[PDB]
Amino acid sequence: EWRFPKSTCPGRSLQKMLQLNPHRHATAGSQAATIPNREPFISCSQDECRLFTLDHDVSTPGAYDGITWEDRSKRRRLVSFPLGSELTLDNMKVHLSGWSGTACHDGKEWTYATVNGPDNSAVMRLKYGDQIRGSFPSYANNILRTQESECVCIDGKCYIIVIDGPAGGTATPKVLVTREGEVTSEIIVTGRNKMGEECSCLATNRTWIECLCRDNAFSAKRPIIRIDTVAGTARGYLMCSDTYLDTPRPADGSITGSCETDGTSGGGGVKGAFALSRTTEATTERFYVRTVSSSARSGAVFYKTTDDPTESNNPLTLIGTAVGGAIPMWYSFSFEIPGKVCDQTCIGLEMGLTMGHQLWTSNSVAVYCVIGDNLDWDSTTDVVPADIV
Amino acid sequence: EWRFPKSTCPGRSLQKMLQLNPHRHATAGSQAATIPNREPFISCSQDECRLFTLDHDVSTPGAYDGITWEDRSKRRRLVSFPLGSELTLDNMKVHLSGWSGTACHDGKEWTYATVNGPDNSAVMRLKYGDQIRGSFPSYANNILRTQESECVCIDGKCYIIVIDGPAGGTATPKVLVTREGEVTSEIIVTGRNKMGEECSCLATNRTWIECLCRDNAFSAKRPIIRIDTVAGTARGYLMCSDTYLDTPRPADGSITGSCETDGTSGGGGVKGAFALSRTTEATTERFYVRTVSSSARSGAVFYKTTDDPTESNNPLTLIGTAVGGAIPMWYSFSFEIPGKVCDQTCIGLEMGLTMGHQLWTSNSVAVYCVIGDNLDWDSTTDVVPADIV
Amino acid sequence: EWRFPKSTCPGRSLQKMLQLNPHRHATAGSQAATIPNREPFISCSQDECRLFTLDHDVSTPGAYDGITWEDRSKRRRLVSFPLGSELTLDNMKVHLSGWSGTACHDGKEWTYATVNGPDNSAVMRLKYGDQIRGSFPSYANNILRTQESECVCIDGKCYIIVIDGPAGGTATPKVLVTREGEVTSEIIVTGRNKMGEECSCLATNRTWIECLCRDNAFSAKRPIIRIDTVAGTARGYLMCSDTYLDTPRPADGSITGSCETDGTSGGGGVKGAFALSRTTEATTERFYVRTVSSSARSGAVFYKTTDDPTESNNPLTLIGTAVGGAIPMWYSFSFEIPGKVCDQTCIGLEMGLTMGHQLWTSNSVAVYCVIGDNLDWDSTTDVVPADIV
Amino acid sequence: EWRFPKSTCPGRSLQKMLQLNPHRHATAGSQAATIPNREPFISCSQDECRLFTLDHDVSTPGAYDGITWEDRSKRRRLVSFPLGSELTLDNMKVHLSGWSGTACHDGKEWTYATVNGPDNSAVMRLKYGDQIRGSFPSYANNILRTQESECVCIDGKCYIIVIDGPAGGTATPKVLVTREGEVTSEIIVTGRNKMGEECSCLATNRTWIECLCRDNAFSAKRPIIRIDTVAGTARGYLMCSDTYLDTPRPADGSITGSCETDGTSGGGGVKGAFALSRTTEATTERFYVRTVSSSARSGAVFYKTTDDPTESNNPLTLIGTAVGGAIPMWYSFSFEIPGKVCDQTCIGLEMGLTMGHQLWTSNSVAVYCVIGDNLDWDSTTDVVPADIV
Ligand SMILES: CCC(CC)[C@H](NC(C)=O)[C@@H]1[C@H](O)[C@@H](C(=O)O)C[C@H]1NC(=N)N
Ligand SMILES: CCC(CC)[C@H](NC(C)=O)[C@@H]1[C@H](O)[C@@H](C(=O)O)C[C@H]1NC(=N)N
Ligand SMILES: CCC(CC)[C@H](NC(C)=O)[C@@H]1[C@H](O)[C@@H](C(=O)O)C[C@H]1NC(=N)N
Ligand SMILES: CCC(CC)[C@H](NC(C)=O)[C@@H]1[C@H](O)[C@@H](C(=O)O)C[C@H]1NC(=N)N
Ligand SMILES: *[C@@H]1O[C@H](CO)[C@@H](O)[C@H](O)[C@H]1NC(C)=O
Ligand SMILES: *[C@@H]1O[C@H](CO)[C@@H](O)[C@H](O)[C@H]1NC(C)=O
Ligand SMILES: *[C@@H]1O[C@H](CO)[C@@H](O)[C@H](O)[C@H]1NC(C)=O
Ligand SMILES: *[C@@H]1O[C@H](CO)[C@@H](O)[C@H](O)[C@H]1NC(C)=O
Ligand SMILES: [Ca+2]
Ligand SMILES: [Ca+2]
Ligand SMILES: [Ca+2]
Ligand SMILES: [Ca+2]
Repeated sequence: EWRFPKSTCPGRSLQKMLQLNPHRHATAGSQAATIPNREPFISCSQDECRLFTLDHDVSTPGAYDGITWEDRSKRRRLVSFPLGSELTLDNMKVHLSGWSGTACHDGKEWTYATVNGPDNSAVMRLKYGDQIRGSFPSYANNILRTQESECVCIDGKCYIIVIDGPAGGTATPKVLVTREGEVTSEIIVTGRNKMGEECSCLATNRTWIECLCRDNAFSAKRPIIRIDTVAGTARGYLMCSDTYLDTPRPADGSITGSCETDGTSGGGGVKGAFALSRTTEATTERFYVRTVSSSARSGAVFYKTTDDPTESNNPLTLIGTAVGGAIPMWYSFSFEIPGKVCDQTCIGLEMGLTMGHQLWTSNSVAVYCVIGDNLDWDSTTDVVPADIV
Repeated sequence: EWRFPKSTCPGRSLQKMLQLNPHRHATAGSQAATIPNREPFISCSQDECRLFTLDHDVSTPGAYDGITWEDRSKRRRLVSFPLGSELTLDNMKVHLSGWSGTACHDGKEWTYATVNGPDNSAVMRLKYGDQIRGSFPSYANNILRTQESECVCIDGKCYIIVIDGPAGGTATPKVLVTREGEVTSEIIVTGRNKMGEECSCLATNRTWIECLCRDNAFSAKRPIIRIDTVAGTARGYLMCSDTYLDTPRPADGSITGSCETDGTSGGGGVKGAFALSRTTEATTERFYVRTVSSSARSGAVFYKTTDDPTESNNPLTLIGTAVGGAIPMWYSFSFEIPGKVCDQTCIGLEMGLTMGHQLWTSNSVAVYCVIGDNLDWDSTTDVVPADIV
Repeated sequence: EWRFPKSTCPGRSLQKMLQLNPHRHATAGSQAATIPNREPFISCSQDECRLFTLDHDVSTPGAYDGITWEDRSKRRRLVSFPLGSELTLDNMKVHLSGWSGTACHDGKEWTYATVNGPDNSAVMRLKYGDQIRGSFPSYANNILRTQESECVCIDGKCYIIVIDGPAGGTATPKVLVTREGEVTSEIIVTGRNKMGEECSCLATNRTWIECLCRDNAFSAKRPIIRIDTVAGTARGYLMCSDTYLDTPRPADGSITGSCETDGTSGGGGVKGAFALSRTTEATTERFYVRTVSSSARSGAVFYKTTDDPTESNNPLTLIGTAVGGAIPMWYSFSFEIPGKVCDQTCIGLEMGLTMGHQLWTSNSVAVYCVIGDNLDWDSTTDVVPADIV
Repeated sequence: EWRFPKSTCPGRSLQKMLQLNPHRHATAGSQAATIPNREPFISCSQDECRLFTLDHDVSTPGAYDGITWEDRSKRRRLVSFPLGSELTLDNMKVHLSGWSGTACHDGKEWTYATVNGPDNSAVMRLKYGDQIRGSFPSYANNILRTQESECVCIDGKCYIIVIDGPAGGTATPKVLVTREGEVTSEIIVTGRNKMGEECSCLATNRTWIECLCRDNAFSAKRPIIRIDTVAGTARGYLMCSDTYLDTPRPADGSITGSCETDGTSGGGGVKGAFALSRTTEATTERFYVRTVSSSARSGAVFYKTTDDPTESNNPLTLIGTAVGGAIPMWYSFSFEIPGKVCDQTCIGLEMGLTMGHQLWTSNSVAVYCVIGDNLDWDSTTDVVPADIV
């Protein structure tokens, strides 16, 4: 009946599943209406996986595709594609207008959620199947926004992280608890809770969720939020490892102080992701990504640890380079593939493609999942934005 | 088994679901065969919603797309798209040739109905699943025509409003009662029944339907038709509110006399729509749309009331501007999304796009549904017809 | 379980269902890969109807589409489209290579059949679901060929008419009896059996089939073949009505002699079609089509009769002009839409489109079904072949 | 429940099913994004057949399609199409990144497998449904690679042939045994086991599999591998017939010595295929293909035998020319169509299309299945690579 977390399929590393690269088809002579997009992610039901992303109501090539750099507008929608379909106009399915998104399947229906509206009074609407069942207004009146990756559903209830407030300062996240798309409760995030953008969330066992977020103001350490779905509580932490996962970031280990010490820099950031191995009782290993560059959104490097990331300052263990440092690499996202026997967690990579500041902007998506013992290969795009017509 | 009206999902306002904007993809350099169309509407089964519209047997860009301004021809067909698929040639499904349309799902199969033929001897054909099961000839021999929005099915019977006669004068509507697409009875509309074009109809409780129509000859007040499906009776009214919903219209409240008093102007009009909240016994709130302009089809403004619209002359309560007054806004349509637990009603907006008189003509469709407490955002097209190639 | 003929849905005339017109989208500026084709027909299961046709392994516009006039080649395939999908490359489903085709659903699976090979040693292959289950070699070594319209399945067995031999002389048709695509018997056509091309076949009651064919050598009267599926017998007749249905043809009634008298002319011909009303015991009315012109394949006119067409020389009763006489009109085909309550028969029209002799060739398909009391409207293409790019 | 081999449908020859020829649509004026590809094959479930192939993350026409000659890269993916859909961008489904592929349905889910990574440390990943369940690293560190045709599943276990090592020398194949995509055992190939590339495998009865492979270093005779799935053993043989099936090859019968004698030449080769007739206990006839030319990959000729191909040096019996000798013909592949009553085996043909050395490269796929008594027709492409735009 309801989706719930199972023990994960055996795996000790990350290996490539697939890559979608629609703008390979947007060169001179090509015959395709490709869909430029940003903030992509994947979510799955027991029947299918889907690539969700935020579009711009436009295809490339085309005269209107110059707006694709914008973060928020009346054009953007949460749309999706069967996973493995290329990102073309005829493959696209529009779910909700809006400029920040999440989605997740509870075992019976999809919940889709976007934020729509002006920056000072935006509204999250939640769609369950075909109906808008939930509505959640801005509480801080400063760009209400959500994860840009899948939410987590356990036992008929789905858990969505939202935040509202200055992107350059204190902004308190909330956990929304939904049932059939209706917001039935809010969970207050206690502890280290002054930031937490764009959380990537995975169940750590049968009843707990862990979210890896972005602190856009205070620290190059990533916030971690843990949700006890049985108690209905959530607590914020700061990831303690010397291997800081955000971008930009200082040199590894150089932030002096306790685990929850911010560090001197910390302005800016990027959405990050992780994957894991777990039993029904505990997470046994975590897999992390960060950029190659400590200053720019370029490259992707995988790491792993069996330590508790909220407690240990130990460096993470190098797995290897999934995207070379010369290649733009922007957001990354967690997702889980539910199975009949075991579940599997994965990391997707937004390999960014852009002509420059306030010019055409999109991406290619590469997907790596927890399986095997060593990284198999790195990913490239072989797309030169100058060639996009 | 059969579709029947349930109590609606909680909601106290209208908020945006999504928007389809196919001709964003019809600019220079684009690679899409988009489908120019007019009179769009949405209807849903328990399995899916579909965007229905009347096409012109042509895609844009293309040499033949200059006929898309025509109301009636041998080219037009009732076609549909899965709701959320963009309006492209490969996504299109053709149901019936004809130039006026309606469709509705009874819980087992779709009923599709169009009027086809010459103006003086047109025939409505009704298709149930794959078979043409019903045929209804013109009775006034002057453009037999129907709702341009979904019909309503209750307990295995569907209810369709048709009209026939001068668009500039008295034309008596009829309610057709269908079963598996066969016209099994006609219901005579009593009361205020001298007009009633393009009705948007929704169940007001378990057994009654209310239709909001267009009086194209006599009044800027919209006719309302109520159907008792158990008694098999229908009565026409004139909407009494000082907030007149048709376009063009005089200033609010300025029509002197009783509720059913026509007013001095009233020539012309536009299809209108409403949505509602209801229990199994009664409608508890109604939501209405009209243009911003009192003379031109531009803008869309939402209103609400808990009054009986056939009795009270009270002004409606302003919800807000869904489409700015500088933006063309033509037809609007009601539809209902059936649910396993509750039903939901919505308003769709035909945001018109045209190069001018007897030139290329189509639209973008914006959808708002009953949910939340305040209007979230207004809709734009960002399509300049001059840019369509 | 198995498909079998039911009594037909009430109807006393022919009225338009829909029209597919893919090459409306093949003009300058258009963005569609349309599928030029000839010999189209429709067949249905209980789940869906499909438009079948013979393609040329090419789309229009395109450099190779100049071969589309050819009757037979190594390029042609039996392909199909969900009925109502337009005839574009992405909508197409290829079933079997070959240059003469038929298909029919037995209630469990599709049987598809084409003839493939050189003119003097062609082979019919029959595909049941995904497997080639049947193979039937040429017996007269002179263009083995079949109906170019749907076959008929009753009680798990399907009935296919084939012919082999000179198109300008005596060629004896055979009825193939298939089960799961395997040819399990051949039925010898007795009686008037010296010709019978391209039969359009419909059940006349629970156990009999009637086929309306083309005599390409001897007569402007159409051969009729009746199959008793219980006895496993088939007999050929010549349609007796003074209203001769083939093209070219002499003036009505001018063939002197008995019903089976050929008449002096008779060379050439065109595939024809009919529809009917029936109970489980008998056919109660038949509907026929022929061209407007008695010398050229132009126009389509509908007729009806309650007489036995193998016995009565009475003129048929005029229903009216479905396609004006200025419009090319080539093949027509019978098909049946099975229903849960009643079946429905229909006639489809190949409205031909061509640039001329040995130049680009295709069509638009218009569909009329048995329903209502009067013809509703005639069909046009509004496609000028000169405009096809 | 589980797929297992049934007795095959009656048939004594090979006859054409269908052909897919996407680049017919890639000429001047065309409107299609076609998918250039190599190493195509077909695999089927009980629900559908699919055309699998290895793409290049590009469509034709398009600026990037010049890489399509490459064997291995970070661009290639195992993708598939419903069998009968043409090979266009919107029809494509991406399964796994990688440059060598196989896939097979076990009755419940698809197993897809590709090799990904650098030549010296490639990794096979196996995807079962939506999850990566298996991972198998290179064991000889020299282009780990697999069949380029479907694997075989029997009783819930699937059998995949892999090889690793010098393509110009001794390279030992292994049989991987998978369950839900997990590699549960490896079977050592005994006997004649020093080579065995790109095996085409079919069940020979209820519990045994036979694979026809390519010896790329030592012999123009094809290796044959037989797997006893009950014992879990596999043995390699050399095909003994005087009719040598590889290309290039010496004149028939001219290799002096025993069945397992290599012969003096043998460098190079091409993937080959066979089909068969079988009961539940034994294979009763085998059907083979080889090129027309003994030196170039051109033409295709069918043969048959009732002898044991590992024992008898008798020449095979000529069936006939399926592809004329002037037409490029590269890989061929075996596949089986499972049925409710009987199974059917087939041979597919990669009719190669290329502009030349290190230039644009793709193919057309022709399919022949075991049915009938004589070859019906040969296949052509009628594609001139010079015309591809
Ligand atoms: C202003 C707050 C930002 C999040 C920390 C901002 N989010 C939204 C909803 O606008 C993101 C940020 O500006 C962009 C990025 O860092 O790449 C993407 C952008 N995200 C979206 N456009 N959805
Ligand atoms: C002449 C009667 C009119 C309805 C009041 C007319 N309806 C039809 C069937 O022609 C509508 C009207 O002329 C147009 C409009 O007002 O926008 C649309 C147009 N509707 C359609 N073309 N379907
Ligand atoms: C030579 C015998 C003819 C049938 C009487 C011929 N049939 C075939 C299989 O070639 C038809 C005829 O030449 C053409 C026509 O009359 O329109 C179509 C053509 N039919 C097809 N090309 N499938
Ligand atoms: C180097 C080993 C070769 C197999 C014997 C080589 N295989 C791979 C995985 O590269 C094949 C060979 O080079 C090409 C051919 O012979 O056509 C195809 C090519 N196969 C693929 N590109 N998948
Ligand atoms: C999941 O983990 C949390 C934190 O370690 C623990 O309190 C809880 O009991 C665990 N749940 C189960 C079902 O073991
Ligand atoms: C629906 O409303 C009508 C009009 O108010 C009323 O007569 C009827 O009884 C109601 N139906 C139900 C089931 O309450
Ligand atoms: C169908 O019609 C034929 C010919 O008139 C007749 O012989 C047969 O009995 C009929 N079948 C049934 C089931 O009535
Ligand atoms: C299949 O064939 C092998 C080899 O001939 C034989 O050993 C085995 O018994 C056969 N299996 C069955 C089920 O007959
Ligand atoms: Ca930061
Ligand atoms: Ca009016
Ligand atoms: Ca004739
Ligand atoms: Ca060799």
